[PDB]
Amino acid sequence: AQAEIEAERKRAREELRKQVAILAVAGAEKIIERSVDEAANSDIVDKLVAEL
Amino acid sequence: AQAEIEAERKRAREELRKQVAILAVAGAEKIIERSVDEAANSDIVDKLVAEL
Amino acid sequence: MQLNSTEISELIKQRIAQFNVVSEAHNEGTIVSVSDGVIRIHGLADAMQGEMISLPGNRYAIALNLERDSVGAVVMGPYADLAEGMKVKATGRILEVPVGRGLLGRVVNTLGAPIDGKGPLDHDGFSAVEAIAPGVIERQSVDQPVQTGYKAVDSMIPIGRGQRELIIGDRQTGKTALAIDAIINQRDSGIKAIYVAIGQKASTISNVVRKLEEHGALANTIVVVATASESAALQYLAPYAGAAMGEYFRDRGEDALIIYDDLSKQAVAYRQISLLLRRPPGREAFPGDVFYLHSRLLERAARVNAEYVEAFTKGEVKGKTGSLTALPIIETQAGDVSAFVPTNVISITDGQIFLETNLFNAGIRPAVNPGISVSRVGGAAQTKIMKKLSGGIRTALAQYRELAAFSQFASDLDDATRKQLDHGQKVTELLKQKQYAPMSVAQQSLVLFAAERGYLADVELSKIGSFEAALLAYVDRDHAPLMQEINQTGGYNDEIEGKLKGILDSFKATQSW
Amino acid sequence: EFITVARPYAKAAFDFAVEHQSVERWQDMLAFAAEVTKNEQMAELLSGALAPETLAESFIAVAGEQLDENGQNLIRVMAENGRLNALPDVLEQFIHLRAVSEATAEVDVISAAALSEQQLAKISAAMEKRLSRKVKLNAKIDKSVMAGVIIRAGDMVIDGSVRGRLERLADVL
Amino acid sequence: MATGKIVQVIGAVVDVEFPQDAVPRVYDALEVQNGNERLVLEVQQQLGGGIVRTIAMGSSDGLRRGLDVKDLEHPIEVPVGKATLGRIMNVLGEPVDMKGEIGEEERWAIHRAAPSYEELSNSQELLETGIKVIDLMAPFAKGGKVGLFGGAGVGKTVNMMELIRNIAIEHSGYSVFAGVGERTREGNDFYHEMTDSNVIDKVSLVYGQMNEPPGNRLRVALTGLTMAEKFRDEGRDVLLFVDNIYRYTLAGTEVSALLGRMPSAVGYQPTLAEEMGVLQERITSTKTGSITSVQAVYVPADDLTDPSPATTFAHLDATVVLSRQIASLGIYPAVDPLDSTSRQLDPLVVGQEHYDTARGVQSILQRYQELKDIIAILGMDELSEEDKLVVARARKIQRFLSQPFFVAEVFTGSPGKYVSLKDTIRGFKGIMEGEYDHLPEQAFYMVGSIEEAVEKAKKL
Amino acid sequence: TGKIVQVIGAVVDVEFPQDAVPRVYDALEVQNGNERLVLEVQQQLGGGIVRTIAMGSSDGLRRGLDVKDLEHPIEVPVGKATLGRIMNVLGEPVDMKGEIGEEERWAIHRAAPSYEELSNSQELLETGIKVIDLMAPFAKGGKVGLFGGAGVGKTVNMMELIRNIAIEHSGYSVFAGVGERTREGNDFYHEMTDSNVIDKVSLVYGQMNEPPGNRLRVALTGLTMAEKFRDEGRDVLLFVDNIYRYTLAGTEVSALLGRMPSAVGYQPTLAEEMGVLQERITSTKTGSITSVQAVYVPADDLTDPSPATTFAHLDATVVLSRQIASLGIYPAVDPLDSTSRQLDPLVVGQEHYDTARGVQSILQRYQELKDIIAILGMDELSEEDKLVVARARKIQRFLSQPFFVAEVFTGSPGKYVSLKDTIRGFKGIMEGEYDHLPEQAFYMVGSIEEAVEKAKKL
Amino acid sequence: KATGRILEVPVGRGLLGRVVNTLGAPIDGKGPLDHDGFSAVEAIAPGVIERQSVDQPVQTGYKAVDSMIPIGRGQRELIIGDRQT
Amino acid sequence: IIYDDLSKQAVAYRQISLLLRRPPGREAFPGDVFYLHSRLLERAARVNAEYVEAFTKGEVKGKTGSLTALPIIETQAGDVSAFVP
Ligand SMILES: Nc1ncnc2c1ncn2[C@@H]1O[C@H](COP(=O)(O)OP(=O)(O)OP(=O)(O)O)[C@@H](O)[C@H]1O
Ligand SMILES: Nc1ncnc2c1ncn2[C@@H]1O[C@H](COP(=O)(O)OP(=O)(O)OP(=O)(O)O)[C@@H](O)[C@H]1O
Ligand SMILES: Nc1ncnc2c1ncn2[C@@H]1O[C@H](COP(=O)(O)OP(=O)(O)O)[C@@H](O)[C@H]1O
Ligand SMILES: [Mg+2]
Ligand SMILES: [Mg+2]
Ligand SMILES: [Mg+2]
Repeated sequence: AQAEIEAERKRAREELRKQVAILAVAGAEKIIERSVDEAANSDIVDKLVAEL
Repeated sequence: AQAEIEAERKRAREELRKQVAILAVAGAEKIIERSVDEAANSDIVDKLVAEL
Repeated sequence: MQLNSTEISELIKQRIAQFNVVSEAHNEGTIVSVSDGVIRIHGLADAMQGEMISLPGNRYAIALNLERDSVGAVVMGPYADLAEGMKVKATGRILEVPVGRGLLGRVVNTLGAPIDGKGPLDHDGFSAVEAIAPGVIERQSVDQPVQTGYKAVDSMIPIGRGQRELIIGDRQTGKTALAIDAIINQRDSGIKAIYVAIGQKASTISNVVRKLEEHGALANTIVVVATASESAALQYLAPYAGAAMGEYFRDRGEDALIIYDDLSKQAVAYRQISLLLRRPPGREAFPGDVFYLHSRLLERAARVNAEYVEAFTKGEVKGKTGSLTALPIIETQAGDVSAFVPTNVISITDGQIFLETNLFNAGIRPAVNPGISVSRVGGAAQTKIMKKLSGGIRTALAQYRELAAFSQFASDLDDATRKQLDHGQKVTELLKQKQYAPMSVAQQSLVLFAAERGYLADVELSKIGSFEAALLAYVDRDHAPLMQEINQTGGYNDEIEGKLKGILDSFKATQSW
Repeated sequence: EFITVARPYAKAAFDFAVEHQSVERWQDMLAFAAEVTKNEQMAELLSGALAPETLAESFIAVAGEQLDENGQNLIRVMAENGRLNALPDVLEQFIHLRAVSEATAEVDVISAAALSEQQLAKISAAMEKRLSRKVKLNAKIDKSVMAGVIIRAGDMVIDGSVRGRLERLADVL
Repeated sequence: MATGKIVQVIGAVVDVEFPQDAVPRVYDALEVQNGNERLVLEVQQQLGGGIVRTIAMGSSDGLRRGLDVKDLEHPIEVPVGKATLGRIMNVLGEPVDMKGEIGEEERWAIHRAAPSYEELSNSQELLETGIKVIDLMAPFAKGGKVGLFGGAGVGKTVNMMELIRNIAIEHSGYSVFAGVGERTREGNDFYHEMTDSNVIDKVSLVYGQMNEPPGNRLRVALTGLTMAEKFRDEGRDVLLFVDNIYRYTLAGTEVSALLGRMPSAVGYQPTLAEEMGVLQERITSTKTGSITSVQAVYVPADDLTDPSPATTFAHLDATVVLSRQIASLGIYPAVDPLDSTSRQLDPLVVGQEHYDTARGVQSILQRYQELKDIIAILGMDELSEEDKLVVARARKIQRFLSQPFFVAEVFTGSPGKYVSLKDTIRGFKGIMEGEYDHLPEQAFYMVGSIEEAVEKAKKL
Repeated sequence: TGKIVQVIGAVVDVEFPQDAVPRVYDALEVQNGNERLVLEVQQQLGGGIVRTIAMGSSDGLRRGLDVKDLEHPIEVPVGKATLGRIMNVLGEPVDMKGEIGEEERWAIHRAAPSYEELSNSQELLETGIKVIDLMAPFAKGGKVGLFGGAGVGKTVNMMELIRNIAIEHSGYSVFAGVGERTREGNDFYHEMTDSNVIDKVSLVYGQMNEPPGNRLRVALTGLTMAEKFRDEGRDVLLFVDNIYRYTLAGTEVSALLGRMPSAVGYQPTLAEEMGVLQERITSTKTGSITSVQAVYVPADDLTDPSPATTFAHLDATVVLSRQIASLGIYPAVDPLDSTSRQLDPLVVGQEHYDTARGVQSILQRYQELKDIIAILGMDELSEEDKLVVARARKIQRFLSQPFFVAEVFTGSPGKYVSLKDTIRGFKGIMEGEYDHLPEQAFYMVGSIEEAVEKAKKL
Repeated sequence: KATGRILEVPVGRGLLGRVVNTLGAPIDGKGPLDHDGFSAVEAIAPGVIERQSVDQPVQTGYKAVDSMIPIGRGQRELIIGDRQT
Repeated sequence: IIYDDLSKQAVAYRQISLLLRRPPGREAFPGDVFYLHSRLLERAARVNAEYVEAFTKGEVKGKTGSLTALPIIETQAGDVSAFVP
């Protein structure tokens, strides 16, 4: 079972790497109280690929 | 043995949540850094003073 | 295997939908000194005594000294990272712990954080750590048994559901073993168990948990841990968290057994806290209110009538009485019961079980001293048969010890005195029992019947143990229905005595030790 | 710290100044008395174990801007108990009691950038109703907060900074 | 209006600053809102300017510096009179039995002066208890004070319960029970016992349990004393039972250190003897009415040398000492005949017969205590035959002093026995003489009257 | 940046600008004459004042000296570079050889391993000492504590344990001398070098001559080296020459730190100070640490708070008695107070358990009879009591054993005794097979066959 | 007045045969001291590596001591007992 | 060197210590009492030739210095178990 979950974690990384994309909600939709234009349209994927 | 395996799986899932949260808020910080607006800041100020 | 890796993302993201933009307001203070886990705070005009104070990071402090122009607080964790001038926010919350049925089988620190590594806690909300005990009018008399599984304790010194029974003795005399065996025995009695570890080293707790897991007891038990390394605040608060966790069951009408291990270490931690706060030391350098600490801690263990349970549950549970049973442990240094903490704890509790080094070295294990040990609930806690058998037994053994003191050099013994001496020696031999081997009520009753009705007399002293083992095996194989009847009912009648007498005669005739 | 011992002297001095309607002069005298205490040679003199009266008469010598009938009495009273070092704290508590008596409160405002006059006006108006006292705002905008504003009055704090929101959000972890 | 403000909260001690012209008097009550719950404070000291140090009659948790404190210009006053009968009240005189309002007509301050020298009485009317050792060695007197000394677990509570069942039921008069520092379970059991036996209507109960803060335990006894004094001043004869006097001094010791007093002796407060005298001197029988009191006194580690048990010895009239050394043998009531004593035990009261019997028993037991030391090492054959006879008869008397109480059947499983004074005298006379030399030692153990020891000897 | 403002014995107060106050446990540096003195921060007082303990002689310090703030705690070399060398508390080399070829340095103040990481083990570790492995056997990776007064022989027993245990253990070892004799350290180092085993042992020495700060902090350095060896995944052996001195140094410095005295004048934080040190010496799933600690007992009072607190942290406790040592019986182990967690029928098996409990009961009965014997003499005893006394005396004699390290004292050659031989001999003695032999036959004999051989010549 | 010296005491072979106060002042009537400079009263003993093992004999006259309780050069040997023994 | 009545020294530290209000430990001696004797006695040692050469600056070679000490302690009623002994 440990050897199964060890590979499954390596499978899990891509879902974690994908879902870091959705950060515009966490900061933007809280701090401006309105929906916001995607000023970080390039910086979002920059953060995604650099952080994970 | 089966209970130990299930417990390790739950711990791994919580570990992944801990992993994602820190980098998510750290990326939201940069979203603020590169999407902030002086009109949005003034809106925040006027909103909080209107309900102090 | 872990397709949930997609869904944990949604769980994370919905937190943002849960978050709130409201700007709150709070009272603020600044740290002016940091030393040995105690911090002095300037400001905090609105701080309350016993309030949870929030520190940088996710750390908390407890306000204890509300002096003029300064607040003294103790840090509940590693204090070394704090620094002068840090900003401190006063919340409105008192200390609360997670509580609920889901705590069973989990190992949690005094704050309720799970340290077993079995993932996050399932719980039924939070309850205050500090709480008042039920008043006079809300309690009900203790008349129900909690079986220890030890012949000596269950016979001479009964413990009832709702009693406070002190286990007191010197180091390495088996105090922990007795309590964990009492926990083990509850695996099938329905009584929930709480084991609170104050100041013990973590490897001992690992061994205890492993022993509880080797049997079926762990799934019925909650373990609260405050290792020797943790700060004094956590150690001194540890018993109260366990008390609240047990009180969860007590108010819903369920029975809980809570073991406080080494309350002396809690008193030591509280003495450290008081001395660091520059409070005046009393006798033996202990603070004056140390009695109030243990007294208000132990008074929570009580049996409440059905009306209180109905009021607490708002009618969800009706007709059931809840009970919390506490077994504090105190270590004496050289048998000296005159020390401050032992005197206080002896004054508070409903009785004590004395374990002493001399009997343990003599081979009498458990080393229960029948003379100085006493239960203040007595026969009301026993089943009828056990009460009938042991009532004479305990004082007979005490007076036997006295007579053996008297007779030690007399060549001529009157036949009555010879009967008393032989009977006392055989009864003393009878009560010895191996660790991790609890005996059911029926077996204890059978052995005590064999002792009381004179059947043991002719058997030589050494064979008494083999006599007992052979009798237990023979009765278990040949006479199971009577054992089941005794275990279930616990009743005693003329036909019960007749069947027991017939069993004894048949065993003594047919069998061999 | 001399905070606890300074209180009775500050209270007495303030009540006396109120009964004689001379608060401002007293505040100036207290400031002057607090400055001479910080003198390097006077600090050594105060640290030494001189007799109270000789130390007092030596202290009065270095002050010619004191109202002798009342200021000398104050100094001699503090000297007789060795409290002369408490003067910088007596001054602060005197100022605090004066501000309480005049029903006036100082407020500090911290934000990522300078505020407009209208925002300042609304802040002052809200705070005056919150405290039921007159307010005097000061702006100490900060390099680290990137948005929002912090309002501190007394020790009560209202936080609307985005930094505070970021940390409060991570706490839900 | 409220005119004071809390300035310090340390433990159970709260300091309040008032205006300099309205400082509360000593022992005055104070009131403050601890959130939802109203809290009462008792002023102990006036210090500095306008500051008073107070003991909180409740939990200090939740108090803040700055809370407004109202000044109640009277000490703690409690309801008194017949309205109190059958009710359970706390230190403050508030009902805690859920039965509703007390409905009193008069209230009395708990702090009051002791009766003056001229008002005292010496009416030492003998009182029978039905216990062999108590009636023989330490006879009670009406209007006297009785103390039950002993360590933890020696039988003070069961002895007091037996005494209550004997006298207070037959007394035909009002009685007050002060549960100072008692266990809540035992107080509940006692209340239910009084209810089931249907005598609760004649008795009023005041309870301060262990879990309560030190102020409640410190002041709870004075409430019972005030109720008993109210009943006495009417001219009635009342019985006063105190659960444990020692816990009152323990509460005083707890509060003393924070009150700025320096320690003394074994860490007791310096005012130990003054407080003890102040409480004890109000429990007296004056010319208008009599108060008979039975007090249990905890002896720490059974050391009678300790100042708290040592001081109270002088205030009592009959002193019954329970010793764990006897209790270790299981022979209850475990009363020590060689330490117990009573003022009434002189020929002018008890008559020559009782005095002679008591002195004989004391001398025989004293001789046996010496002979046992020789026996322990050298063996019994080294004694003179007369010393052997003395050892035998003394060992018989020692067991004959035991008696089953029918308030302890739960423990023993045997029926209780009641004995008259005359039968006790005759039995001890018979054992002192040759009438019963032939009976075994076990023939007397927990028997009762001498008239049935022969029956157990036949049964043995 | 800092200025010294007070010097009280070993405690030095330093004032810093309020924006730069050093954290707790930060190391400071000050020039003291012609040498550099390190100070460790203990408490943060108000107004930028910080209270520190000097890691050296504090004499010659003036007020107003400039103090330099290092931004990190005391860090010591770790790893294989420390093998075979003697190191100071500060991690400096003390032998005359060159600098330590360190690759990594670790802070000495570290957190204990979490509850999850702990590992249980029951592998009995055999010793050559009859009484120790009979009455109080201990397992690999456990804690052993030697309790004794002054002069009863803690150090000799520890050296014999070192000699025996090192035979079957091929891993690294750490020896930490805390507040003991420098002469013993020099002798140990020289005898290690002569045997060419030095290259497997790291030695940290802060002896009694050192000021209190060195004795207080020295043990943590040894613990840090042992933890470095453990986390690498090895099996390490840790020996603490005297754990008592650590608490004694804490007591010495406690009063100057402004903390009210407790109990017998010990520091109030005694229990926490002992626990934080003891909790780090634990075997872990990544690696195991076997620990032997000598515990001084002040004035032979086993009820003193310092010995009393130590009892709970240990797995096996061996108590040495002065009264037995005065008989000339060595090792002077008290068998009625020595106890081990491992004395359990499941692990040791039934025969060992029964023999140990029989010996314990016989000796208890002898102790009970001795009070009568003192007054009336042995003649008054019953014939079974006399046999009990005769067997108990033989058992007491047989517990003695000649040590290889004690040859310089006794002259007679040392003995190594197997567990099988000791259990067989004690069972034979209790069964009465050897009741015809005199008491002296058993004195200082390795095995029972040697006992019968000595009997032939009496 | 603060002298610049840490506490020091006269030392040297010239002290031999003199009766001296703890400060170094002579109390006999035999005049001033000839000495080889001063030495610090408080000092740290030589470390581990500077010691050498004791193997030379200091012989006290008494047979019991030199036979049963040998004393070596560089050893520390406690003499302990009751009054007037 | 033969120190006489090292006990009479320990009584003297207690006086200088109790006069300085320092908290006493067991009996009435301060906890530093062990450090007092330990630092005095530990100076008695035998030093190898290399230390002598380093100290003498090469003037003396190949000779090992030594300092033997015989401290005297006085016990009440022959009680060897007292604190200071
Ligand atoms: N009934 C028994 N029969 C035999 N051995 C027993 C019995 N009870 C306990 N022991 C043994 O006694 C020893 C001490 O037991 P335990 O750890 O419970 O003691 P303790 O009083 O809690 O000790 P401590 O002071 O270390 O906490 C253990 O070796 C245990 O196995
Ligand atoms: N097996 C043995 N045979 C003979 N003598 C022994 C033996 N073991 C110990 N001793 C004696 O023990 C004495 C002191 O031993 P050791 O130096 O180990 O004591 P210690 O307990 O460490 O004392 P300290 O507290 O002074 O450090 C030695 O002088 C030696 O004679
Ligand atoms: N007269 C008696 N008969 C039988 N048992 C007694 C008697 N007196 C005391 N005991 C035993 O002593 C225990 C404690 O008695 P109690 O009076 O409650 O203690 P305390 O004196 O501390 O209040 C009881 O449980 C009971 O078993
Ligand atoms: Mg234990
Ligand atoms: Mg009682
Ligand atoms: Mg040693």
